[PDB]
Amino acid sequence: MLEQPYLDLAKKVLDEGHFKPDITHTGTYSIFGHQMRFDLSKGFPLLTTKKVPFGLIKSELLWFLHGDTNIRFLLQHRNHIWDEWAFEKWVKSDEYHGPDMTDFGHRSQKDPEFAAVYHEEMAKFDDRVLHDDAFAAKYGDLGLVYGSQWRAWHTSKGDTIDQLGDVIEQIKTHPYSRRLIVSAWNPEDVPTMALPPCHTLYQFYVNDGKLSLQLYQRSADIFLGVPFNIASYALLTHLVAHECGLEVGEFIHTFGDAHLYVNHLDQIKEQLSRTPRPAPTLQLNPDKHDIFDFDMKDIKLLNYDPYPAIKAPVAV
Amino acid sequence: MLEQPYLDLAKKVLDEGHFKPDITHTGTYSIFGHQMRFDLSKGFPLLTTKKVPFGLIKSELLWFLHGDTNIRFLLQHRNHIWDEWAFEKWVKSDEYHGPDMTDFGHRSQKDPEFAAVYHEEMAKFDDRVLHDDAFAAKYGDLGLVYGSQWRAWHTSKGDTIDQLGDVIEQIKTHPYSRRLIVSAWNPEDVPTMALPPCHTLYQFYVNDGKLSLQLYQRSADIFLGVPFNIASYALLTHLVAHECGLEVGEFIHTFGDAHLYVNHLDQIKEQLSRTPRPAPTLQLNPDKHDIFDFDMKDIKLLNYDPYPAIKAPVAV
Ligand SMILES: O=c1ccn([C@H]2C[C@H](O)[C@@H](COP(=O)(O)O)O2)c(=O)[nH]1
Ligand SMILES: O=c1ccn([C@H]2C[C@H](O)[C@@H](COP(=O)(O)O)O2)c(=O)[nH]1
Ligand SMILES: [K+]
Repeated sequence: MLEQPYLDLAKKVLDEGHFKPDITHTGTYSIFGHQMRFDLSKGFPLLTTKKVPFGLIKSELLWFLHGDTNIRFLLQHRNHIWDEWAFEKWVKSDEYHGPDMTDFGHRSQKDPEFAAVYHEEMAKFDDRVLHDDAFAAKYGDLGLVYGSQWRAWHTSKGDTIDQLGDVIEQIKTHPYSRRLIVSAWNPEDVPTMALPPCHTLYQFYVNDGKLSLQLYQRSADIFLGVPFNIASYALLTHLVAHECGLEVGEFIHTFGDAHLYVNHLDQIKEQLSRTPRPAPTLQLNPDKHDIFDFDMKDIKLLNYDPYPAIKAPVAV
Repeated sequence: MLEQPYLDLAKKVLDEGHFKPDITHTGTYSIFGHQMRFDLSKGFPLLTTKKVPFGLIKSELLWFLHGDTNIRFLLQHRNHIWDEWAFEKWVKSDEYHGPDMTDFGHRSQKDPEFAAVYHEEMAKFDDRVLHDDAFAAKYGDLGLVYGSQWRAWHTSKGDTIDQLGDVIEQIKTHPYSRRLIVSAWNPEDVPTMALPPCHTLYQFYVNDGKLSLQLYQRSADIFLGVPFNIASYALLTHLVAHECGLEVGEFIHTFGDAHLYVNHLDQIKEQLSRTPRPAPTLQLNPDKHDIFDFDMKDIKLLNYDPYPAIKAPVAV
């Protein structure tokens, strides 16, 4: 089946993944160097052995394509994947004058009392960003995240470079280029960042009128992250191919350090006992071609019939 | 055998490599996305089915580690791998007042007369760089090449960053880091470069006291380039592991666009009929540990018994 490479990766990590401790104090089982490809003409690689929220994937990817770096857009689409990173800024800023939120991550996980007060200052924060423009501009802006790295790379001369927009033109005028690359890794910023980009760099390739894309992911969470990671890039490949009038090819996903956090074992095993169902189909808007102007309704998934969602804890 | 992954790659390109035209007007057979690993505790992956000049590999790698960007160092070790790039600068500069060298590449290949006058201005040039300091500093300095990207990345604040030196310290103080990355790809420079780095980015990884390294190569010449490419990185892995007092693990080589130029077919087939011999052994200087101060005699290859060298044309 289409998603088999994912299940195979999981099994492999359980079979030969050596224990490797990580900063979160949790502990993982990892491997270094792995590659899996997906033939996109066979369907969309959105996992059927577990329910994955495509809406969250669409809204975040579009957020990226717009070159946006402000959470507000996401909150407007009920997407809370990036909230924590912004909330941190708020909590640490001197303008914050409320309950102490020191390491609200594991604390809210190990404390029932805190896991409500924390969930209050957060909802409070999300309200200010959505309504208070001055607040949104100050605390709702992440700064260095995919949207600005892809479309607004800052140069030494003080300008900005639209990597993605440029690369798309190169594909149109020089499809056989072996330099169709986009990097999110900047040696200058990396040491001062809280989370240096996981999806380090990707390359496009064209042959026989078909667009393929390879992604180099330096670190990956087999259970929680990868299911999303695959759909984001399999989707970007379609969008870029839509814009360039090409056919879709393969999505090659390359891993540096792929891992399973020890607290997800039973969950991954449970999923592995499920039998993949036929994959869904993607449907992009034919009358609209500028993918940078795309919006939710311009992308639709058909025939996604997944197994029930599987719950698992986070790693902290 | 140790080098089998290389032979397997070659066969695969001959079997399923679709024709894909390239800028050099030559024409290639390519594939997108491939990965091969080499267990470095089994020997040094220097091809035995064809003679490869290790000396050229040592001298170029050391040139890189020193953060050097001037050809002089190479010429002093009889290494002419980078000459053309510098020679171009000379020929195009107004200070050049001699025979016309327009596209001296294919011209020297399609003309017997020219393939001597060109080989004269070149030897002349190599003499000036080696003896004329002012000339060396002006024309012998490549500027943006691996040595400066690895150890002197220019920031917007006008400073310089030693990526490699920093990463080596991170390994020593945080071996389990999933951020042990070095990038040679800078979105600001790429569009103005004659040859954007082929070896785009690499990552280190540690487990059980063993250092592994994965390389992402965006473009590769299966016949002429890869045999070198493999030894350079299998060697850097040893040097970095020497410096950090770790054991050696695997060298994972990841390809974006791997290709065979149509004029190397008979040569690759011929090599494929040869049977790999036992791989050589590397030997680094035990009393010397600062790899940045390493020199030729500090690295030695033992038991390399290759088949005769195979001749093939260049692509232009
Ligand atoms: O899109 C994402 C974002 C994060 N992670 C995971 C990778 C690691 O589990 C953790 C980041 O830890 P570091 O690799 O930065 O050290 O988050 C993913 O798999 N995919
Ligand atoms: O170390 C190197 C340097 C160059 N090449 C090859 C790759 C391509 O054949 C050509 C560069 O063409 P572009 O990919 O830049 O377009 O040189 C290698 O394989 N290895
Ligand atoms: K980069």
